[PDB]
Amino acid sequence: KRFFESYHEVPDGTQCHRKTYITTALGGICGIIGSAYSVSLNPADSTLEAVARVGRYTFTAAAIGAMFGLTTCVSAQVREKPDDPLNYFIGGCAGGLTLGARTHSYGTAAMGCVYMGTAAALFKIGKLEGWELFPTPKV
Amino acid sequence: MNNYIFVLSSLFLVGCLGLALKPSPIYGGLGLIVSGFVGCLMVLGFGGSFLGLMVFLIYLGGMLVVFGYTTAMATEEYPGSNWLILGFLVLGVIMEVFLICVLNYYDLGDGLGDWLMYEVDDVGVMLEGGIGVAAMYSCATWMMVVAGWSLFAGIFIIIEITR
Amino acid sequence: RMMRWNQERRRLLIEDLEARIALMPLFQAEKDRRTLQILRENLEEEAI
Amino acid sequence: ISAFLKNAWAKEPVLVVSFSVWGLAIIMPMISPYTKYASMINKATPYNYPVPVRDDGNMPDVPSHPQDPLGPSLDWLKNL
Amino acid sequence: MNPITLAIIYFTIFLGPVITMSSTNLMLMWVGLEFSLLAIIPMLINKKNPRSTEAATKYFVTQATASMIILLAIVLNYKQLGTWMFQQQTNGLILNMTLMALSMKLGLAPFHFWLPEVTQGIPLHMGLILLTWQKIAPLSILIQIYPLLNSTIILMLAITSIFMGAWGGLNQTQMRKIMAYSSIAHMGWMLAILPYNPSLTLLNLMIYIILTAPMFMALMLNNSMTINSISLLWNKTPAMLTMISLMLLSLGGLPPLTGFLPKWIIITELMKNNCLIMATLMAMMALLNLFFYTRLIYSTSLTMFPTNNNSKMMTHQTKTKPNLMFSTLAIMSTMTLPLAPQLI
Amino acid sequence: MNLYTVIFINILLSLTLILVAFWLPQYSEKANPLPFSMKFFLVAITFLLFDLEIALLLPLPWAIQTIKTSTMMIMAFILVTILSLGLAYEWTQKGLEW
Amino acid sequence: MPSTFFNLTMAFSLSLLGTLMFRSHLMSTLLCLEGMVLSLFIMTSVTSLNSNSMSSMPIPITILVFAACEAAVGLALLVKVSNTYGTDYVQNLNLLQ
Amino acid sequence: IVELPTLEELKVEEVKVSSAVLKAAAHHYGAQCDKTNKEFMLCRWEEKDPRRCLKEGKLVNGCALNFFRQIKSHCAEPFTEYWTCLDYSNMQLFRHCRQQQAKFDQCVLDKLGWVRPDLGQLSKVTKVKTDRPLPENPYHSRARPEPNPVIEGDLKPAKHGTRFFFWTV
Amino acid sequence: PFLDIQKKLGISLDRHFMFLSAEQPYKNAARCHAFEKEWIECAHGIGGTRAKKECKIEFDDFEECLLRYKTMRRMHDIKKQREKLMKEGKYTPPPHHSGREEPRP
Amino acid sequence: MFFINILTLLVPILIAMAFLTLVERKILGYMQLRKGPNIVGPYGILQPFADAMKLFMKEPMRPLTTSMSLFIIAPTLSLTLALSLWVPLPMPHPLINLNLGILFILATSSLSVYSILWSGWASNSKYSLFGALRAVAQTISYEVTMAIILLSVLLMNGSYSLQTLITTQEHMWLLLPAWPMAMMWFISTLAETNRAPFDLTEGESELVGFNVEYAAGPFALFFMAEYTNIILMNALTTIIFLGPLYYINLPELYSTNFMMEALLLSSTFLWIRASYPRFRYDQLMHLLWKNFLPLTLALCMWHISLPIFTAGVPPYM
Ligand SMILES: CCCCCCCCCCCCCCCCCC(=O)OC[C@H](COP(=O)(O)OCCN)OC(=O)CCCCCCCCCCCCCCCCC
Repeated sequence: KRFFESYHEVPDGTQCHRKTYITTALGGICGIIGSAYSVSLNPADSTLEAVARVGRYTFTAAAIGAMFGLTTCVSAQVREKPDDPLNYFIGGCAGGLTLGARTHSYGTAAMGCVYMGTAAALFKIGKLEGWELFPTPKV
Repeated sequence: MNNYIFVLSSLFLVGCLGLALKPSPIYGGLGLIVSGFVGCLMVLGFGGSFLGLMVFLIYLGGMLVVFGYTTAMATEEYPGSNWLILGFLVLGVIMEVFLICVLNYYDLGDGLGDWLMYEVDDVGVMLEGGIGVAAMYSCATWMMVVAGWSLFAGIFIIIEITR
Repeated sequence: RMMRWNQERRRLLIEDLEARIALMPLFQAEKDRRTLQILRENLEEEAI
Repeated sequence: ISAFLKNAWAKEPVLVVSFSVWGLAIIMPMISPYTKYASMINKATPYNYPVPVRDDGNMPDVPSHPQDPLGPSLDWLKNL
Repeated sequence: MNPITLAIIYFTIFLGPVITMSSTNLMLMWVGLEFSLLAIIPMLINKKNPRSTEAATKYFVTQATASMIILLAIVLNYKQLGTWMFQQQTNGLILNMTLMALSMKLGLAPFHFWLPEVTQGIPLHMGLILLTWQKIAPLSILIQIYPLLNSTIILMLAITSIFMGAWGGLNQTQMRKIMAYSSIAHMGWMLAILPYNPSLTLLNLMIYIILTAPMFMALMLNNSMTINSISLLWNKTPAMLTMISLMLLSLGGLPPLTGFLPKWIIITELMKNNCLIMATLMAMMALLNLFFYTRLIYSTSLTMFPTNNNSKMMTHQTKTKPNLMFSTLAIMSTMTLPLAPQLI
Repeated sequence: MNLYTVIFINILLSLTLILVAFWLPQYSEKANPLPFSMKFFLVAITFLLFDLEIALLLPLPWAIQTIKTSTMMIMAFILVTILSLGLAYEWTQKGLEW
Repeated sequence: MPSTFFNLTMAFSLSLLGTLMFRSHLMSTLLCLEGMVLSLFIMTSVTSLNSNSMSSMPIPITILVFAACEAAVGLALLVKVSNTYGTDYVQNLNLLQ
Repeated sequence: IVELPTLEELKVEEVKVSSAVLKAAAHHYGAQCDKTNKEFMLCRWEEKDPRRCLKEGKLVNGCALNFFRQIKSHCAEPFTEYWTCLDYSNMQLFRHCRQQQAKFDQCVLDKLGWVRPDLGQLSKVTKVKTDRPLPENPYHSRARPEPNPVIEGDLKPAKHGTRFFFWTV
Repeated sequence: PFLDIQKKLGISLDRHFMFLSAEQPYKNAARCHAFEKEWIECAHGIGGTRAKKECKIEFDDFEECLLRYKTMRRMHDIKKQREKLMKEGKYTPPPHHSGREEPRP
Repeated sequence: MFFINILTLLVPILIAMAFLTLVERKILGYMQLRKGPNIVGPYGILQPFADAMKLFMKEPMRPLTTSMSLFIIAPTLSLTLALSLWVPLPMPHPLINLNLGILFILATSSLSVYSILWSGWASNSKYSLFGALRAVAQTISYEVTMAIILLSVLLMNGSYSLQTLITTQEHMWLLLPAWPMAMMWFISTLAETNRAPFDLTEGESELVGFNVEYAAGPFALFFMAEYTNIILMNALTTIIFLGPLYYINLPELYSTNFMMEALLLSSTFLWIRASYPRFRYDQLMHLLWKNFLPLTLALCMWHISLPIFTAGVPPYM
């Protein structure tokens, strides 16, 4: 776990390799979990068919992970501004686009871009403003 | 031996792995009846003569037997060869050894030492299970009443379901 | 005859248990100094 | 009611006994001269050791010695 | 049911939650849960229709394994602390088990599959008990142990439930299952504030009970398990159309009605505790719940669906009345909001 | 131990006697050789709900010697009775009847 | 004990995996379900016995008494199912979809 | 190092006679050698440590050997015939060797002036006076924490009323 | 608990037997009866939030009266040491291991 | 010399059982006015060796059984337990001393049920499955009446130790305090052997029972285990109800008088076989569920009071 966290430790826009690798893993992990629920429920017809679906979901998710990581890191590199929700949005923007392609739908890319990017941007803001998620009870 | 309990514990896991591969309804009943025998033995190891025998008396022949009974009446359609299951089961027999092995090298360990009967009065009586179970009638008489209602309303629950 | 007899088995137990009461001191004394002789003697084998 | 018991004693002569001894055993303890002793004969048994209390001189009853006239003397359990 | 059996069962279904709540020895809390499991199964199969046996056999297996997991937590604690009850020291995994298990008996989040299906095959009446007098027991166990449970998991089960409940409800047209889905959702809010302010869980429950109990006795007054069936309410009994309208919008969070308070104070407590991430997402999809509530509103009240000719025959005959509880629980529920300060 | 030896010897004797049985001897269709007994199942769980009954009645031998003897008596009688009333309901239910 | 207590716990998890991965006959499940109660009964009895905690021995049995009835209910549902379908396969229990 | 007495210290002449003879001469061992045995217990239950009452322990291991030493000179032969039958049983019951008992009791009623106790005269809790200072803080209990302080006073209607949302209450 | 019908009614059907130091039958104290006492008379009047930091000495001890694991690590280590030395004969089975040494009452 | 004990504990019961096969054929005979075996030996003393040395030589035909594993584990379970319930038997000196002895005898006795279940199920046949289900019903139903008789009686000797029953009987037989228990015990020992007026299983006129598909060895064992606990459940009555003499000295007298009463109770079952038409399966149950079980539960309640009001609570140990 010390791993994933590393993504945040190094300043954004720097060491994109690590960023892309980490982001790709998270997506892939989600892919596995997502495929699992998708196979446990709404099962397949043959073991192979399901192994394929696991692969499909895993790769698609890994891809959205990569492009998000790559775009955000590079956008920051090229733009030279490390702290900017916009970097992430461009990244989320891209991530959605990959999802759209994998699903072969321009429309999905639309919602995907907006919704996904917005979400990622909010993550950046969240980190920048020190928003706390799942907080301990401090009442 | 000193590994009097471990070995047994290992057999208990084997029987549970057999029930877990969900073998034919009655072939596995045997499996339970086996690990119930095994669990009966371990408790005896620690001095729980009563508590132990109790299991051999109620879950073994009372609950389990009734279970298979019903299997015969239904769900013993006896339409995967359990032998395939035995094949897998054999895999687990040693696959569990793998799980233990990692911690085996990691090592408590070296069988089982004084990891049983931690403290026993080298003098004295009345120290024996069944004195504790008989607290149902002195100082723990609420567990006794609620168990009653379980069995008592059990009658009424079963018939109502059956009807 | 089961009234009058099982009463006696009680009175024999009291006779038999009070014997045990008189010898807790000797045993508990031996048991203290014995186990208190094991682990100085094991403290040594660990330390000596 | 009293002559209904007469066929239930001729035919069905089992449940009669089972509801005549089920109960008899609930009234024998409440009405017997000797039921007091069961919680007393069972209270005298010294299974564990009687720990002696330190003397202060403020305790007259506590029998100093096992053979003092004082203390729980059961000349009852004997010839109960 | 031989009225004697009815008594024994009903007593158990009622001694079941009560032992749980009263006792502190967890064991005694477990058997309280066990009784409830045994008592509910007979009533579930009263019609003994083929759907029913399916319902009970699912409810029972889901309930039984969860009961066994709760017992394992108590058994493990017994060895990590001699006590028969969770304490500050309790291993975190020990408590998480209890959360998952108890979240299965209550049917929250990723274990929300059994409830909609058992709510579909049981009568409307036993539906209420299965939804509201069987949630009191497990929740009691959680509320007691709140200081020790994890804020992260609860929140995830909370948010998930809200979403699953909402999304599930949108598609459903069977009423029994629309309610099952709502209960999953409301149950979610309840478990969200447990780690922070248990006292509010007990409000978000009562209000749910004071809202759902009138709503179901409404569904059964005409025994309609279909929206199409409840839509012809205007012909069968016109008066309940007004309150059915407000109670369902009350079940969702719309502001003038009593239903806003539970969501409002839960949001106030979560923001007080800084979960302005979590609270926001919950409130937003909470709005999805009202969409399916209002879609039903449309069919039952705001628009008059066409009825069959035989409906005139049922009008003729005097309609067996709805118990008084409906009224007292419809009003105390649709409009108590002006009295919120004292409720909390 | 001794108990182990015995129970184990008792097994070996059993096995040998079937060993000899299948080997001493050393086709023809010689080998060639149902509805639910709801009554039976009932009888079976009647026995389960009663065997557990015994398991809660076995402490009597060690509870008779409890100080609160009056309490034991009371606690027991209720158990035996509530279980008899159950059987009795079965009787009326005719579940006992075969 | 610490070593053994593990085996029993994994026995309960192996029994857990069993009841959470059905396959055909239900009677198998209920049977598995019982495998847990045995593992819980054994573990409760074991620790109570090596803690010399006699005040708690009541529990090891209360666990069994409640578990037995629990199973009684479970089997009556099972008999009810192979009376309505006569094959007791978890497979046909899908009308509620 | 946890204090553990020197083995040399623990050395004490010992009883070394099988359980049977102890069971025979026990009821007289409760009459005699009681002040020296109860004070051990009174240390043992008060001072919960076998590393502190070893003093009175050596006394118990002493008075007992005294008890028998008299019996060995006085009235030894009838004592040998007593436990020699009593040890034949599998639980060493007095119920069998009942004739050997009076023959040893009259031999010891006359000589040494001992009288065997009545039935219930070893189950009473005698009060033994001793000098061992009371073992305070037994269990070596580290000082306890203080109770949370107590807010004090009397209730006064709440300030400005329920401070809810615009409910002027 | 959630509804304290027990304290109110004064009955104690469920409290008398919740900890190892509760009344054990025939007054046969369990293992650790000493500690748990010391760890609950400490945390009495002090709520949990403060029964978890300052009353940590008594739980750290009671967590080792019952688990008794730190001991294992000691003993297990000791065991290994003996083994290595013994293999090179550095250490010899003690007189105790040789038996005798005057096993006494 | 512990092994000398087993060798002198199992040989003298497999050699006794063998001559119960004989004695169950002669005593039944002379009641039927027909001499039993007279020829192979002097007076039939050498007949069981013949069909012992004969059955084992007949083909143990595994007849298309579903599972040998069971077909060959059931018959062994039986003789394994039956010859084990003898290990804790309370002679003046029992092979092994077992507190919880009477429970041991109860528990092990129960396991036997499986033999019926397993054997019936494995051997694929209507008769086999039919008989088994019906047979165990009986066996199980009679355990619940045995246990209580067993429990009730315990309150009187006050422990689960067989070896104390002898002391409790140091001056009287428990037959006189509890003849009602001893009646229902006799039927619960006579009908839990699937024996006597009660042979529903192995119904021969109606059912051809479970052991039907068994032959040669597999059968012999099942049989050997019905006559080696035809002597137990009479040997217990000669311990629990009929208390022979026990003197610290002369420790044989007990065994000798144990003989004299165990043969009667083993010869009393033989009058039954030759005297009573078989109960019908429904009646057997109604004998236990609606007649014996009621009386048994009430008398159990009576015996928990008798100690308290007579202040006769027996001495633990
Ligand atoms: C905060 C404000 C919240 C909103 C308040 C205003 C909306 C109230 C809720 C209305 C919800 C239902 C809307 C649709 C109703 C349809 C009614 C209908 O179809 O008519 C039949 C119905 C029953 O008929 P029946 O009375 O039996 O006799 C006539 C038979 N045809 O006829 C009837 O039902 C008659 C009785 C209807 C109920 C009367 C309610 C009057 C309006 C209440 C306003 C309250 C304002 C509070 C302001 C608070 C400010 C702080």
